[PDB]
Amino acid sequence: GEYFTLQIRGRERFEMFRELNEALELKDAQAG
Amino acid sequence: GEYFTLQIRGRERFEMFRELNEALELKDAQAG
Amino acid sequence: GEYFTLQIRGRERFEMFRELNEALELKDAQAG
Amino acid sequence: GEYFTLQIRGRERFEMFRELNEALELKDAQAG
Repeated sequence: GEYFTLQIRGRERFEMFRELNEALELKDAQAG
Repeated sequence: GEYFTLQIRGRERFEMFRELNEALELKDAQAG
Repeated sequence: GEYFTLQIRGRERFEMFRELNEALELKDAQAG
Repeated sequence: GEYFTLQIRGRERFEMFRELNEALELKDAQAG
């Protein structure tokens, strides 16, 4: 639904969360 | 180090990532 | 590559990690 | 409560999940 932003400290941590978020979005995309 | 922002879709997902991020920050805080 | 097991406490936390792991695996599956 | 195990593929992914799980457990430990 709505969008939220999360501030993250550190490039490695950011990359980790970005990867996780993209994977969840790819998974969601499979049903619509 | 530097801060990054990540846009997340959905309140439940946002809450999940927020929880994870806070936990990592609490863990980091234990050595400084 | 190799497989590792992680013991998790709590059904809700387990479900969260399972979801994340499945999403990453779905993402990986897209290139092979 | 109860414990569950999750099979994970890849050492780097395993380490990432282990880190996340330990952080959540550290966070929980702060209220009991």
